[PDB]
Amino acid sequence: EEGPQVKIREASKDNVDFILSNVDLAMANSLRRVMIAEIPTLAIDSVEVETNTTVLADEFIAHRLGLIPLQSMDIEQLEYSRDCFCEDHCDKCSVVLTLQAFGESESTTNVYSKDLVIVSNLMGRNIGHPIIQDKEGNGVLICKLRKGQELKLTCVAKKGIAKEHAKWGPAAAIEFEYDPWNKLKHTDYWYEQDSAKEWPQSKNCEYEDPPNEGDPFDYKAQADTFYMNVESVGSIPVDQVVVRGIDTLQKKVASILLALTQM
Amino acid sequence: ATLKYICAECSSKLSLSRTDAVRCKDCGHRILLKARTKRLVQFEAR
Amino acid sequence: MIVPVRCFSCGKVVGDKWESYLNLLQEDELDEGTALSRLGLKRYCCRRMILTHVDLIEKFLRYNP
Amino acid sequence: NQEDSMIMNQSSIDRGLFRSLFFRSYMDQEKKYGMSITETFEKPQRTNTLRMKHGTYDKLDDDGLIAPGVRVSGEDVIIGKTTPISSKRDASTPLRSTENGIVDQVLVTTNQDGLKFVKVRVRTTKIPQIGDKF
Amino acid sequence: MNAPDRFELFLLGEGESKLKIDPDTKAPNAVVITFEKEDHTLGNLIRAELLNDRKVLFAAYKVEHPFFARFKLRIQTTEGYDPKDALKNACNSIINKLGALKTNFETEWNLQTL
Ligand SMILES: [Zn+2]
Ligand SMILES: [Zn+2]
Ligand SMILES: [Zn+2]
Repeated sequence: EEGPQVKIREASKDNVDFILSNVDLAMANSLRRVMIAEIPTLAIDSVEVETNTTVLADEFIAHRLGLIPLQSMDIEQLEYSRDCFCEDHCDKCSVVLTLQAFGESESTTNVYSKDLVIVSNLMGRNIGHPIIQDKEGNGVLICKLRKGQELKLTCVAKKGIAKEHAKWGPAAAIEFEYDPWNKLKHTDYWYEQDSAKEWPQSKNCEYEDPPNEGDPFDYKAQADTFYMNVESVGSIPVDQVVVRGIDTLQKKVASILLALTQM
Repeated sequence: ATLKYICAECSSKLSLSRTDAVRCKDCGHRILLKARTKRLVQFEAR
Repeated sequence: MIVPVRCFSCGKVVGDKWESYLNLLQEDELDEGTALSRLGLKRYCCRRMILTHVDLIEKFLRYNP
Repeated sequence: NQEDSMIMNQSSIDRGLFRSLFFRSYMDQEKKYGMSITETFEKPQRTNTLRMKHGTYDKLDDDGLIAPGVRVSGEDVIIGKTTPISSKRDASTPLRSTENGIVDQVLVTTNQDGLKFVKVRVRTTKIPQIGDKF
Repeated sequence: MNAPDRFELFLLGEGESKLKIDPDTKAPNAVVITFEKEDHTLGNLIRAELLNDRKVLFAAYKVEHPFFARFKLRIQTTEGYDPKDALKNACNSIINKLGALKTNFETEWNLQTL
């Protein structure tokens, strides 16, 4: 089908290794940035501390709380509180989580992301459930407690983008390479005796034909074939990090087209 | 549970008028820490 | 003072991996580098996160109050 | 990042890189001398006084002290005290004009002389900003 | 303390408008477009597409200061061709490329196993 082309090399719940051909580098990169910064997610944006006899500071705990990945599957059915007509927050624009933990045992008591309890009405939307990729099913150690120790708090998880705070990135590293053979001459290699001998060969070199020494420089050539690998934090499935990345970018171009109309 | 002052030594919840000096009831230590508010503190998880 | 959630550089969740790492070291008697790799901590930014972490919380939990 | 500047990653700062806690303890005692003349830890009002700071005294409880967990900023009076002038004279302690944070721990004890003496610990979390040194 | 709110990166202020079109003073058929609350993501992508147009004589973007989200786009077109129309086609071309990609990735994804 028509323009840009995709070829999936590897795929799992956590990653997609794919080849993006018949595309401009401006597009490949704009797409790359959108997956990092602009795909909406759900994360803890407010913590009310009832009890903290823990060894860690309120704001230190509150910080890590925001860093816990939360289900963001059905995120477009949730409003940004700023657009929501409620006073403050509500089920149309937020998810409410509860955290009550006490040191019952003489041995150390660990507090996990599995211990947050959804207290608001999710209205059948797949949202707010802490992401657990742990084998023991605990996921994310928030805190540790001693005997008399207690932590009682309430969380308001809201919709947002990494551009506002990194906690909202469905993100994780985006492996990105083009022209593994430097045929384009986009980089001048630093060497001592031999750049070829001194620079390790890219795994992507198998997927491309070597330049061949008896050939003059291809001055007219342009980059089109981007070897990418998108890693997912958990909040959104990999296919979605890319699909919503495409969708978001498409959307923000449409807002320009609509802006031209308005004036 | 009208918490005013906790003992720094034994974690005993207690309280007394400025006419009852410092000290702890059933510990005797003169340390004492003030009780956390009930006002409740709100944080942005950033 | 407790495993950071997420690697500072890339954002990979690391806060769920600490206990598993200690077990890999102790129970399985593995080396730190293979322990890190078994956890799926492939890049060095994610590797420094865990290998370099100092868990002072254990020390703090020792104070009787 | 020229002439000794540096470019720091905001995203890694959001994840906690080089973030730190800051604590500041403020101290006070009820007087130095006076057989009948003793300073008092209390929340001061009128009583002719007028030598007040304000900086709202409004975060103080009846003992003249703020409870741990209250947010303090500006010149909010953190310890309320009066000198008996024979009516009251203000001896209250404001939070450092430029500082802000949450009251962390409030210690009420006695000195070897039998002096009601207090220590107030305030807590700020400092996140890496533009003119910060590394 | 003197830090702006992070929403100021992507949220328009009261008084601010997305696009602000100014006629260029230095050349005929040239226009300068200030894009508010947008960075390199939109700027690079648009500038690149405008160069793909044979009736586009000039296309460049710049983000004058990193502190502010805004960028400026300069378009010069062929006599008869309006810069706003050139920006329009560039946008639709991007949208049609993005649409094509979404489907092509979705098709590929479905063939996968894991
Ligand atoms: Zn609402
Ligand atoms: Zn006691
Ligand atoms: Zn990393």
